[PDB]
Amino acid sequence: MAEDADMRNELEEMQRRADQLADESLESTRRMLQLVEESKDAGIRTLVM
Amino acid sequence: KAIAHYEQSADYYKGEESNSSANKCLLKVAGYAAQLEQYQKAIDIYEQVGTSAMDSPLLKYSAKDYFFKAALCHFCIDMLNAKLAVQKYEELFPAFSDSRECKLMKKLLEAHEEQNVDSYTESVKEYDSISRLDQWLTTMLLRIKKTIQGDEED
Amino acid sequence: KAIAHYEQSADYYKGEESNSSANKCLLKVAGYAAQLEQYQKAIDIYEQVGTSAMDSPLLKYSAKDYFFKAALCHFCIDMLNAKLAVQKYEELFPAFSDSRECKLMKKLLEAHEEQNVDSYTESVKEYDSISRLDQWLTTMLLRIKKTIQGDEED
Repeated sequence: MAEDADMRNELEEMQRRADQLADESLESTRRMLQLVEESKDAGIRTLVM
Repeated sequence: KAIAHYEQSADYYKGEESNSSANKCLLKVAGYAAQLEQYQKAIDIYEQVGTSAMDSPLLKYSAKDYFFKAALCHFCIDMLNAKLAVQKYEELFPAFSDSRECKLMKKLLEAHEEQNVDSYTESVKEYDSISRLDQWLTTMLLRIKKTIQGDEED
Repeated sequence: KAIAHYEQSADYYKGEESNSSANKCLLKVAGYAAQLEQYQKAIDIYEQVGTSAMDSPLLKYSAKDYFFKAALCHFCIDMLNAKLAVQKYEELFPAFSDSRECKLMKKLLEAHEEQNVDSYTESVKEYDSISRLDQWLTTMLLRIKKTIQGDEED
């Protein structure tokens, strides 16, 4: 031999990102954490009143 | 004279301390102080009635509605009283109908302070996407939008 | 003196089976009395309301916050006395609204008992969003963490 090979290689990016907006789905599921608590919080105390 | 009798009768309902009868009178006063256009008195009404409401669980989830009703009553009131009445009324700004008041109001009155109506009109519909607008609000919004527009020419 | 007025007046309302004010004025006694000075009255009142609350088919859903008020009053108590109410009370813990009563508690008991603060405080970091906190709840939050201070603060 008396052989040195030092090499590099390249990447294939994974799928599932047609557009970044997809993470806005998380902004949705934030909102259905946002839009859920006050329903019961006023529901049970609406039963109280 | 209708308004003078809502106000006079609310004085009587507060005479016997029957509060929300007077507040139902005060919306017909104050809500019709918008189209009679005395905004200075519109914001003089929702303060003393709604800061009295955070102690009440009876209306607290409603009280921030009233300090949207206090807040959006502009005659172009660009003081930080609008940035402070939202604070004296202690109000978690990550409240999720105050997201529909406070940071709503930030986009509504920063763009006026940007002098830029376009993202204003896009974000008011973004509010419409998450809470649909009604008559008194929508009329005062086109009103203040006139003020914003007539300020952005000059 | 006003709490004595509520007390004797609720004694009259009790002796007339006007159960409304009978429970109510007692709640006015205990909600301020516990924080300021009277401790066994707190659970005794919120259990007297809680039993007949569990009784009626109208009342047994108001009992959830009533035993919340019985539990979260800690009387310089480090213990699971709230959990004594858990394995007492008819929770039916697949009703999750009592998990905002006791799974809250099932965290914070061992947070206060392992003298830990970043789990105790985290409970309200997450619970402030899913329940708006009034003055009495946050004063009791500060109360149990004064017990945490007395456990930690040298």
